[PDB]
Amino acid sequence: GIRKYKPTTPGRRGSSVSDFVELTRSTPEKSLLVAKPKTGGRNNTGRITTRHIGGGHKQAYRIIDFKRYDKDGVPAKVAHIEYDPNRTARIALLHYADGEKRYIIAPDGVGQGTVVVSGPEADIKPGNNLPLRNIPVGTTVHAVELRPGGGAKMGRSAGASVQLVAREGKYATVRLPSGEMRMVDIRCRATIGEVGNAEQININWGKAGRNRWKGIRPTVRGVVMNPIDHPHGGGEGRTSGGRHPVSPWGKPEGRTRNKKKASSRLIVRRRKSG
Amino acid sequence: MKRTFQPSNRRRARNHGFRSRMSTRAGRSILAARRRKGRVNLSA
RNA sequence: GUCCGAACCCACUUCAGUUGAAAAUGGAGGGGAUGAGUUGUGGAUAGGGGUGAAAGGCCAAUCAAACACCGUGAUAGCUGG
RNA sequence: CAAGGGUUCCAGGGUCAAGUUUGUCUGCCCUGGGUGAGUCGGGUCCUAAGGCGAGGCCGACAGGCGUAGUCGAUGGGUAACCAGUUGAUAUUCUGGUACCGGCUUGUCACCGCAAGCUGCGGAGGGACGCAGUGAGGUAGCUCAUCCCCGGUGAUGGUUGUCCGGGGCUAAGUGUGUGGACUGUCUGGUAGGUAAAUCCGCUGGGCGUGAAGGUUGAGGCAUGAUGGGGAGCCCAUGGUUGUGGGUGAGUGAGUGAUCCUGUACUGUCGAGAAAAGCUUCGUGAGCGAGGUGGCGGGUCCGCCCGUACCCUAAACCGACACUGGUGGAUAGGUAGAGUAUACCGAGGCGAUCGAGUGAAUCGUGGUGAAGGAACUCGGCAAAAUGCCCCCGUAACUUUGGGAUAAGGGGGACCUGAGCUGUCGUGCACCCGUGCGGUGUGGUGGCGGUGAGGGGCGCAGAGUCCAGGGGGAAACGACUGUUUACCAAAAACACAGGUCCGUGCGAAGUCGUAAGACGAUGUAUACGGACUGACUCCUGCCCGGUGCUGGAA
RNA sequence: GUAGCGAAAUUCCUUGUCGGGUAAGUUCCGACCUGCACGAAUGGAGUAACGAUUUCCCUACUGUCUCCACCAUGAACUCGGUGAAAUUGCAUUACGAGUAAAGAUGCUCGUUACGCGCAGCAGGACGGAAAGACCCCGGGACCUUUACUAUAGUUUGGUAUU
Ligand SMILES: CON(C)Cc1ccc(O)c2c1C[C@H]1C[C@H]3[C@H](N(C)C)C(O)=C(C(N)=O)C(=O)[C@@]3(O)C(O)=C1C2=O
Ligand SMILES: [Mg+2]
Ligand SMILES: [Mg+2]
Ligand SMILES: [Mg+2]
Ligand SMILES: [Mg+2]
Ligand SMILES: [Mg+2]
Ligand SMILES: [Mg+2]
Ligand SMILES: [Mg+2]
Ligand SMILES: [Mg+2]
Ligand SMILES: [Mg+2]
Ligand SMILES: [Mg+2]
Ligand SMILES: [Mg+2]
Ligand SMILES: [Mg+2]
Ligand SMILES: [Mg+2]
Ligand SMILES: [Mg+2]
Ligand SMILES: [Mg+2]
Ligand SMILES: [Mg+2]
Ligand SMILES: [Mg+2]
Ligand SMILES: [Mg+2]
Ligand SMILES: [Mg+2]
Ligand SMILES: [Mg+2]
Ligand SMILES: [Mg+2]
Ligand SMILES: [Mg+2]
Ligand SMILES: [Mg+2]
Ligand SMILES: [Mg+2]
Ligand SMILES: [Mg+2]
Ligand SMILES: [Mg+2]
Ligand SMILES: [Mg+2]
Ligand SMILES: [Mg+2]
Ligand SMILES: [Mg+2]
Ligand SMILES: [Mg+2]
Ligand SMILES: [Mg+2]
Ligand SMILES: [Mg+2]
Ligand SMILES: [Mg+2]
Ligand SMILES: [Mg+2]
Ligand SMILES: [Mg+2]
Ligand SMILES: [Mg+2]
Ligand SMILES: [Mg+2]
Ligand SMILES: [Mg+2]
Ligand SMILES: [Mg+2]
Ligand SMILES: [Mg+2]
Ligand SMILES: [Mg+2]
Ligand SMILES: [Mg+2]
Ligand SMILES: [Mg+2]
Ligand SMILES: [Mg+2]
Ligand SMILES: [Mg+2]
Ligand SMILES: [Mg+2]
Ligand SMILES: [Mg+2]
Ligand SMILES: [Mg+2]
Ligand SMILES: [Mg+2]
Ligand SMILES: [Mg+2]
Ligand SMILES: [Mg+2]
Ligand SMILES: [Mg+2]
Ligand SMILES: [Mg+2]
Ligand SMILES: [Mg+2]
Ligand SMILES: [Mg+2]
Ligand SMILES: [Mg+2]
Ligand SMILES: [Mg+2]
Ligand SMILES: [Mg+2]
Ligand SMILES: [Mg+2]
Ligand SMILES: [Mg+2]
Ligand SMILES: [Mg+2]
Ligand SMILES: [Mg+2]
Ligand SMILES: [Mg+2]
Ligand SMILES: [Mg+2]
Ligand SMILES: [Mg+2]
Ligand SMILES: [Mg+2]
Ligand SMILES: [Mg+2]
Ligand SMILES: [Mg+2]
Ligand SMILES: [Mg+2]
Ligand SMILES: [Mg+2]
Ligand SMILES: [Mg+2]
Ligand SMILES: [Mg+2]
Ligand SMILES: [Mg+2]
Ligand SMILES: [Mg+2]
Ligand SMILES: [Mg+2]
Ligand SMILES: [Mg+2]
Ligand SMILES: [Mg+2]
Ligand SMILES: [Mg+2]
Ligand SMILES: [Mg+2]
Ligand SMILES: [Mg+2]
Ligand SMILES: [Mg+2]
Ligand SMILES: [Mg+2]
Ligand SMILES: [Mg+2]
Ligand SMILES: [Mg+2]
Ligand SMILES: [Mg+2]
Ligand SMILES: [Mg+2]
Ligand SMILES: [Mg+2]
Ligand SMILES: [Mg+2]
Ligand SMILES: [Mg+2]
Ligand SMILES: [Mg+2]
Ligand SMILES: [Mg+2]
Ligand SMILES: [Mg+2]
Ligand SMILES: [Mg+2]
Ligand SMILES: [Mg+2]
Ligand SMILES: [Mg+2]
Ligand SMILES: [Mg+2]
Ligand SMILES: [Mg+2]
Ligand SMILES: [Mg+2]
Ligand SMILES: [Mg+2]
Ligand SMILES: [Mg+2]
Ligand SMILES: [Mg+2]
Ligand SMILES: [Mg+2]
Ligand SMILES: [Mg+2]
Ligand SMILES: [Mg+2]
Ligand SMILES: [Mg+2]
Ligand SMILES: [Mg+2]
Ligand SMILES: [Mg+2]
Ligand SMILES: [Mg+2]
Ligand SMILES: [Mg+2]
Ligand SMILES: [Mg+2]
Ligand SMILES: [Mg+2]
Repeated sequence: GIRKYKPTTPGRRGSSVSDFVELTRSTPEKSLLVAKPKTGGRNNTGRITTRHIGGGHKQAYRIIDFKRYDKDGVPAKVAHIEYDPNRTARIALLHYADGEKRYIIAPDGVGQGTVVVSGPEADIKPGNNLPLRNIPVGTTVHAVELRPGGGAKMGRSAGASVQLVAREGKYATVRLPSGEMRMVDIRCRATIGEVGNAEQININWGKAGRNRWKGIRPTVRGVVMNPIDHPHGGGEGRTSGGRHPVSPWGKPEGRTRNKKKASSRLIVRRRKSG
Repeated sequence: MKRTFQPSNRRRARNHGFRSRMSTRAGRSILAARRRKGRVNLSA
């Protein structure tokens, strides 16, 4: 859930924080961590390619199993539910019944002690992983593979959810959390249930410092720049862009998806609109 | 106040050292040009 | 990213300096001082490029396009000789 | 000390130059000399960021990137301390006492498809945040009628506790007090690149309700019959050191930034890597029936640095420049304090002077009466200032506003009782031979003190140390910015909305490969504008742009 | 052009008008609307808290002032030592009224003035320092756009790969 902070100080006034009720362990599994040095948004050429990235608390990467099909038929106990700084979801530490320990995105509702499993003959329970041909139509899943064997790629963030709506032929139709209707191979795997920590979006950070140690550098809007720095720059006093809205590199606002690629597998566009 | 030159032998050797100059073809041509001029110090 | 306040970091006011002690400081006060803090070492990004909590700021004491060399004895209906 | 400098260090000779003056002097000149490590700091070991990169992929050429690897400290790993000595060196030399790795040797014990060694990896371990409180200690400090070594005072007193000084010793080893850690015995086993008897995951039996075992803050013992430590000696030699003459080592108070301690508690923002190390096997070779273990002895232990300056006259600033320069140590009294005042350890008197009541400029000081009449403006200054106690408004997002405002007390003498701690001692549990425990002690030291009293103009008596209240505009806020005329109402900001993006994402760097985005997956990411919060955010799609459509 | 707001960081006229504050208020705070030329995310109107921000007022307080005086100091000043600097066509370099490239130490007519120093003050030498930074003319640079001509990129179809 969310715990609201009291307005003792400014910057703490309207802010809030998760209460971490679902965490059962305040430390990570040492054998599943790797170093994750920060990039600062810099390319292999050393230049900033993604802006507004830098600083923040040090983090260690947790190795998450997005495949789950190399342990088919081996039951696992959910040993722990714990915090992952690298994502908005929680991670379930699983003890497979052969000694192997692993991490998964924690599905909503699963807790310490429940038994997960993978395979075509796996039971339909949240946390179980099955092929889409075996997942029944109308099921809410997550961690969905685009291409069979490629690993989980869709529906992974906190509260994410994918709806399996049809299984015609060798394609399964899924509604993604964007609302877009997509066709994927029936052999693609998916995990039953939706992602937990669904209420994290309501967190009010209330403080520039909290994003600063979340790793977000300040954002300078282009309209207060100089004309050399941004197409919106220039002007005496406060102005608009002096033109239609554009990117810092002069690209006008508009659709940017490549119209010729895997569009033959997209049923309907996300339809954000308004 | 704090001035422009703040010495550091390791940084100097990594920047203008002989091996640094030999690493790239521009630096090798610089060494050749200094040899033609007759400098006693080909590099730092 | 609480309060008062040393170190530390800053640079609001004033006076002095302004062929200075100093090519930006000193005296007296002043802001921050557990934080978006400060600092050491090493490293990365390079010139129509970098970086910029954005002032066209900064990039080796003069940056609306660094410095060095070269084209080069550039050109100048202009000034001087 | 580090960085940086590079002989400036020491001794002797010198006074052209240099030194903002002089100079017999010097960080200057000349000559000679000076830096000693198995343990200190680096290398021989390990990796981070990052660099390079066999093949390789990419690119007209030049080149870009990157695999296997290989480098790269600012981190990990790693065995020594005290004393003494020189004109110049010292965890380096010398003395004393240790430790580590080799080689070799003596002795005891043990192995044998089946020793071992070396490679190779598995696992364990190394291995990690921030904030805070408390407890047990020690360093240090203070005091002393106690112990030592002195003193008996130029001027009234000063032979009793009156005055001055001192009251010390390391690493290592042993011990095991606090504290901490820890059930035990077998079985199985989809995993750990090849394997595993070492790990992981699981099944049983038994199991104190802790008891042993393991560990190790300090203490004690040892190291240490040693080392260090004052004034008395025929004498020394007269700014000197020699041989004897070293005397003491107790107790209490106070108390850390250190130790237990990566402890404990809280907490979200969720806090390197690799090797050494322990153990496990064997995807490799070596290797003989020879090795590997435990106490004892001999020899071997490499390279670089080591002088000197270093909050500076030696470094960065052209200077022997009121500037800048990272880290460690940092005592006493007053004090909350690392502020400030005066002092200690120790170091300095500053690198032109001597005078002289000129105007004037700078820097401080005081001021009658008035009190902002000054002035663009209360600019500058003054006042206020500390602790304890009382008390405190509009408004408010209920947190604030607030140190609001506005008051009282403070130091000195004496001092009843109350307390912290120790104490010879009483009895007692004693597992005693425990390095203990609970009662319990006239007292010492320290803290606190109701009341009573003294003196002065003045008791936060010096230094130090908010003025306050009312109202409006702007920005919510803490922050950021024009290094060197603008710190702001500008930027950022948390929050908000819109647009893009289904992942080889969009976007961005690049010719490309690639890379960032992200080891992220629409509760995400990128772009745009707005800028906490409250109440709201109207009408217009004709123009331009965007989106869709295609007669 | 709605809510709201309005002589406002926006109001030219303008010190608008009225009201408050002062003995006196072009500023200030509250109103009016006649909005030269407010207005709703380039957000509208508010807002506790915050501010080395801007503005007005009260109090305290003072050398800010009436109106300055005095004290001590680092320079100044004298002596000894050491010893620069910018500047410089020249020199035995007065004033007055004139005159002249229209602002004279230097020319005219007059007036005054013994030679040389020391400490001072700043009216002039159109004083020194910087080949005016304003203006114009020539050149350049960067910036902008529905200026021109091109181009990376993005996109269309053909064709090769097929
Ligand atoms: C308010 O009107 N007053 C009368 C003017 C003025 C007033 C106060 C100032 O403080 C300055 C100025 C003029 C500007 C001129 C600037 C100019 N530059 C911007 C191109 C220039 O050309 C030089 C220069 N180095 O030649 C400068 O000095 C300059 O940069 C500068 O600093 C200035 C000032 O300081
Ligand atoms: Mg491990
Ligand atoms: Mg590169
Ligand atoms: Mg951004
Ligand atoms: Mg992240
Ligand atoms: Mg601007
Ligand atoms: Mg542009
Ligand atoms: Mg613009
Ligand atoms: Mg405008
Ligand atoms: Mg420099
Ligand atoms: Mg604070
Ligand atoms: Mg400093
Ligand atoms: Mg300033
Ligand atoms: Mg001045
Ligand atoms: Mg503050
Ligand atoms: Mg570099
Ligand atoms: Mg501008
Ligand atoms: Mg510069
Ligand atoms: Mg150019
Ligand atoms: Mg630029
Ligand atoms: Mg030519
Ligand atoms: Mg010419
Ligand atoms: Mg001319
Ligand atoms: Mg040296
Ligand atoms: Mg010499
Ligand atoms: Mg020398
Ligand atoms: Mg010397
Ligand atoms: Mg001399
Ligand atoms: Mg001499
Ligand atoms: Mg000498
Ligand atoms: Mg090696
Ligand atoms: Mg690397
Ligand atoms: Mg090659
Ligand atoms: Mg290696
Ligand atoms: Mg190395
Ligand atoms: Mg010495
Ligand atoms: Mg020694
Ligand atoms: Mg020795
Ligand atoms: Mg390992
Ligand atoms: Mg870790
Ligand atoms: Mg006497
Ligand atoms: Mg004593
Ligand atoms: Mg196995
Ligand atoms: Mg295997
Ligand atoms: Mg204590
Ligand atoms: Mg040495
Ligand atoms: Mg030394
Ligand atoms: Mg020193
Ligand atoms: Mg100095
Ligand atoms: Mg120097
Ligand atoms: Mg005290
Ligand atoms: Mg002090
Ligand atoms: Mg002394
Ligand atoms: Mg000294
Ligand atoms: Mg000097
Ligand atoms: Mg005089
Ligand atoms: Mg005064
Ligand atoms: Mg008096
Ligand atoms: Mg007076
Ligand atoms: Mg008076
Ligand atoms: Mg008064
Ligand atoms: Mg007045
Ligand atoms: Mg007046
Ligand atoms: Mg003032
Ligand atoms: Mg004052
Ligand atoms: Mg209060
Ligand atoms: Mg008060
Ligand atoms: Mg009393
Ligand atoms: Mg008083
Ligand atoms: Mg005080
Ligand atoms: Mg108003
Ligand atoms: Mg106003
Ligand atoms: Mg602000
Ligand atoms: Mg704001
Ligand atoms: Mg601020
Ligand atoms: Mg900054
Ligand atoms: Mg400035
Ligand atoms: Mg945002
Ligand atoms: Mg892309
Ligand atoms: Mg990537
Ligand atoms: Mg804005
Ligand atoms: Mg239309
Ligand atoms: Mg329209
Ligand atoms: Mg269209
Ligand atoms: Mg008016
Ligand atoms: Mg007006
Ligand atoms: Mg009026
Ligand atoms: Mg609107
Ligand atoms: Mg608008
Ligand atoms: Mg507007
Ligand atoms: Mg606004
Ligand atoms: Mg507003
Ligand atoms: Mg307000
Ligand atoms: Mg301010
Ligand atoms: Mg008044
Ligand atoms: Mg004087
Ligand atoms: Mg003289
Ligand atoms: Mg005339
Ligand atoms: Mg005349
Ligand atoms: Mg005349
Ligand atoms: Mg004449
Ligand atoms: Mg004179
Ligand atoms: Mg004079
Ligand atoms: Mg004059
Ligand atoms: Mg002039
Ligand atoms: Mg000119
Ligand atoms: Mg100029
Ligand atoms: Mg000028
Ligand atoms: Mg032009
Ligand atoms: Mg230019
Ligand atoms: Mg085509
Ligand atoms: Mg085609």
